[PDB]
Formats: sequence, structure tokens, C-alpha cells
Amino acid sequence: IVGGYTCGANTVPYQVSLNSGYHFCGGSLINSQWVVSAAHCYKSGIQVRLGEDNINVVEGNEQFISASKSIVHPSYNSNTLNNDIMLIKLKSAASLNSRVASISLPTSCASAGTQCLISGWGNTKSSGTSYPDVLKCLKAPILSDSSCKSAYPGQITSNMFCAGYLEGGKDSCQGDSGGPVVCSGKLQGIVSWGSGCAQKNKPGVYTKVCNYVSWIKQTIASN
Ligand SMILES: O[C@@H]1[C@@H](O)[C@@H](O)OC[C@H]1O
Ligand SMILES: [Ca+2]
Repeated sequence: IVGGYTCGANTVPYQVSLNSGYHFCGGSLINSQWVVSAAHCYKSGIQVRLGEDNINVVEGNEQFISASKSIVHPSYNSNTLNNDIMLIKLKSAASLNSRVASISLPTSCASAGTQCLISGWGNTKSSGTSYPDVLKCLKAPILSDSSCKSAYPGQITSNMFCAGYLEGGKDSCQGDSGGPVVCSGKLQGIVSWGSGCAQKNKPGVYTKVCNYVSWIKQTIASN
């Protein structure tokens, strides 16, 4: 997270860290045994880490559960990052309390101008490299379909929405991939891609989760 703040320990109780010996992506717990992430965050040997604040320190609220099954969306195009969504199932359910909680899926798509919360353990420098150990947060408005397509001509699909700041300085970044974009208590976006981080006229592009609620429900209902 570039240009954000320190969320606070377990102040985002649905955020997840995907560990393969090291934090490489984030996630969002949508129920006690399913995590939503980004398809480009796929790999074998994913251990899901819940209750995390400091990902290099065991503080005493973590839950380490290995994944049992990964499901990358049937239509995920790596080359355009269209349908950049995957489901991860936990080998055992999570113990749901105040610091490990699921996030509600959306019933309708969120609107441009709506203010969302973007969190992750990703890079904090737009021109540099520094990774945080504690969770970082950002509050960002969803940008209008027109300004999104103007910043990325020929790339933005109906399965993507831009959110952030066109003046540059505040964005999500490498390492926050697969993390939540929560608007009005719902999961509306997934950290997907973008040109650099926090650059002028190059905002963050996020997977439009409202377009995938039916897939998530019928996939969860059969696996
Ligand atoms: O984002 C672009 C994608 O849409 C495609 O064109 O492949 C190259 C990328 O720069
Ligand atoms: Ca920890």
C-alpha cells in the first residue's frame, strides 16, 4: 500500500495472507472455509494465514490453515487479467471470532465515487522498494468507467473497475494482489493490476466481484 496508513492489529478481520514460505499475496475470507483471491496469485502449496497483523511475528491470534483445493475461474485470461479471481478452500474451517471474520459478498455492484478500503502487506514505495510487516490500509474512491478506460485504453473489461487517485500518491501495489477492496461492508474489488504504483493517471484496477457472486455461490455449493 503506497500512501496509506497502518490499519491496526486485526482491524480488518477478513484480510488473509497467502504463505508459501513467505507472504506473496493477500486474500479475503468470505466464510469459515473459503477465501477469495486473485487468479494471478495462484500457486501450489498455499498456506492461508488468518488473524495476521505482523506477518513476521507470532503475536497470538493467528490461524495457519493449509489450502485443500484451489479453483481458478474457468475464464481467467492471464494475458489480460480478465476474470482475475480464484477460490481457495481451507483444509479445516476457521474459528470465527472478532479478529477472524468473514466479509459479505455484494448483492449489487458498487458505484463510482463510493469510498472503499484497500488493505494488504504490499510495497509502500512508488519509486523504491519497502515492504511492511504490519497491515496497511487505504481509503479510495471508485473511479468512473470513463476515466478508467481513458487511463488504460483497450484493456479495461466489464470485469474491472478503477479505484484510487488520478493525481498519484495513493494506490495498492505489488504484494497486495488478491487483497480486499471493501465498500460499504461488501467485497466489491480484488487487487488485480495496474501500471506501477501510485503513478499519475494510472490508478489501481480491481476485479469486479459483483460479476462473480453467482459463480462463487454455486462453486462453494459443489466443492
Ligand atoms: O495491460 C495490457 C494487456 O491488456 C495486454 O495488452 O497485454 C499487455 C498489457 O500491457
Ligand atoms: Ca503474525
